[PDB]
Amino acid sequence: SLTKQYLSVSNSIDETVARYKAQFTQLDTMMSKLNNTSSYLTQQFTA
Amino acid sequence: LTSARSRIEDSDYATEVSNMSRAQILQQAGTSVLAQANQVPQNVLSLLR
Repeated sequence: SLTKQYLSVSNSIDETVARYKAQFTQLDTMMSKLNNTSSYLTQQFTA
Repeated sequence: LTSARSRIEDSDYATEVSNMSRAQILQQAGTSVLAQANQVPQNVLSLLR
């Protein structure tokens, strides 16, 4: 049962890492589109 | 149940943040354009002169 429990929790912690990495992949997507939006502000004040 | 609650209740940044983007972009563009409108009747007046 110990072996079973450890194996069951291993992949769980790994996919928790994956989920946080997903939140932060999209965080970087949002910083990237925010850089794109800063470039938009660039065109806007060039206006 | 916690998973179900989370999926019903939680918000996705991958959408809300770009919503904020579009909105504030529109805010700044709106400010600039609003500034522009005032010049129009100023030109009208200069013409009147």
